[PDB]
Amino acid sequence: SDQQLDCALDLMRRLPPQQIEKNLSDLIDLVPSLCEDLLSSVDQPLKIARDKVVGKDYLLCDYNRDGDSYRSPWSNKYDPPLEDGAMPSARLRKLEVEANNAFDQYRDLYFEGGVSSVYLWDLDHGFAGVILIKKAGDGSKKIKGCWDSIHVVEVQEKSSGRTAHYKLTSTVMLWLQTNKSGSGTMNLGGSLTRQMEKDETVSDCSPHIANIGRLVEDMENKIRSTLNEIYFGKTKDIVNGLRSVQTFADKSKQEALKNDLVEALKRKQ
Amino acid sequence: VIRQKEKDLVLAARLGKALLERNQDMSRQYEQMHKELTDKLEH
Amino acid sequence: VIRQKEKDLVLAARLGKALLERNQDMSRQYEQMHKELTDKLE
Amino acid sequence: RVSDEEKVRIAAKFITHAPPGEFNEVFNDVRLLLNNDNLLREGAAHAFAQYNMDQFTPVKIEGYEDQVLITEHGDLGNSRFLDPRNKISFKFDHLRKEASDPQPEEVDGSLKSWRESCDSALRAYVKDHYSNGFCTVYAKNIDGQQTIIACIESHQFQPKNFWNGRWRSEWKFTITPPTAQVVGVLKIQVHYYEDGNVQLVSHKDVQDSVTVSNEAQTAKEFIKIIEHAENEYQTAISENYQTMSDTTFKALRRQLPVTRTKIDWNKILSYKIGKEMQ
Repeated sequence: SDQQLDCALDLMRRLPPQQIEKNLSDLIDLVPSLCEDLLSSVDQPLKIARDKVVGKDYLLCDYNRDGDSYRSPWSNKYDPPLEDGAMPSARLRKLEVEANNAFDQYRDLYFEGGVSSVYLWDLDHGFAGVILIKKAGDGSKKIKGCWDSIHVVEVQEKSSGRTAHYKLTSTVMLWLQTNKSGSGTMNLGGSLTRQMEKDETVSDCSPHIANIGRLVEDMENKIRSTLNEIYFGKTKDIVNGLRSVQTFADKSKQEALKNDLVEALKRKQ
Repeated sequence: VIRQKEKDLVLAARLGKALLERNQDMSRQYEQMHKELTDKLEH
Repeated sequence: VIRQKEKDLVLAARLGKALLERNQDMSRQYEQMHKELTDKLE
Repeated sequence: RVSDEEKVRIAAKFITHAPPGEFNEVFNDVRLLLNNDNLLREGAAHAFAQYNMDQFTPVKIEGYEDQVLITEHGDLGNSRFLDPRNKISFKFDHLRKEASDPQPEEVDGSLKSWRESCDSALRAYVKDHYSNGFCTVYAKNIDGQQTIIACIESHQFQPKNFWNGRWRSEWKFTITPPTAQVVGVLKIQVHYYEDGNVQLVSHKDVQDSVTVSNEAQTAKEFIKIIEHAENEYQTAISENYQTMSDTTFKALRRQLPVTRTKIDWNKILSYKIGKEMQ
């Protein structure tokens, strides 16, 4: 049933990014023996939890999925009440609380709201973390958007000397809508994923978390940019290439002179 | 064969892991050589 | 039973071989960096 | 465990949301998955009928070289859509994507004059603004009302360039002679997946009216309303794409912060910016 899995992933690849959760559950309802085989490479939105003791929010994924509970980084507690989970290193717990702090600053600077979370775990010669960012559109506004970001980062620290090897994998799951009069309703799905790795020197002024912050910042700038120009301009190009606004036989004139100049440019070769 | 490929495929994996550790020890000494070169750079 | 072991262990030994490719790229880039470290020393 | 009757709703859900130009691939990924061609045979056959009747599927007519469109508004049961052009009935295999039985449809006669009249004017319009467009006009005496259901469809299926797109357009030319409230819809679905995945789904609920003055006048006038709304809609869509870096995305994620600078991570981590002080 391995070909069945390949076609299943391609089906999710071509599936409409509006009902990712429901249709993923449906596809799992086909072959439930292949269920938690798909929940590793099928990108879907996030789940907002609620830290009761702190009064914050924290997102849900597999990295915080300790057993079947979730480690709330604002409290380092598990919900459902599992007092047998895998607590992170106390060292990494302090590094994680400052990580959550720095990314709250990051999130507030670019997203001006939204929910974020940064979990962490070990490595033999380093550590690794995940960065969840979920920005839903302004509910008051008509723009029904939902920015979703997941950043798999793996700090492969070298021997000593404080130089590292920062491996990072990201993912953006966009969502957009406008109920504008000129467009009626213009829905706009979309999703990206990239990888980047750099070896920035670690120091007392340049900790690991700062290097990760620069990488996440650059990565999201590239993804948002890349999206907006390449992919969205590509869609605009497709709509313009399908139907043209200019009347034909006028386009035959401009394309006529265009082919004339094609002959002119390829005439003096 | 179930058993014979168990022996040889896990053996190829064991030898592959041994070669992994060979390149690992190489890389260990490589970063040791790296830090030595940086020590000279420091001087 | 059989093909499970065949697929998983052939590609698993080749996953360790993927780590061999990884480690080979590690050694390659390390020696290139050694050349560059010597360049800075020069 | 899930029953078999729910698989029909599942396959229907996967076919009714298949992007244009990618139906066969959804079929392969559902044939090699549902494992019972009988269940998806009946259920998915109805789903195929839906997916091919709604999206104005391009069907080839081998006799007159026209490539007419199958619109939901015309049928006689066993894929017996009534081709308005050439007055021929036809069967069609939704999967083979090949029509059958070009029997010369003995149409009862509803609005055949309007059919080829507004069809002709729309053929001129399609040959003006649509590159690979296709026109089809359904004439019907629906529930005691004469109407023209002019449909427009254009598409580009380029799998080597990892994209698709199917401009679909319907115009219920409601032949309510004193006030033709020409209300239709222009739904668009565009997919692009080169090294990623992007889907554009839109539609404009066009609403316009005009008195059915004459036939040729309302034919080209129907084209006037059509050219108006379509030039308007395509242009407006392009400018929505123009004003997206600073408005829609800024609703989601700004390009740069409000301070118009990068982040001094060394500053935030080194000390608290003074957020404790207010």
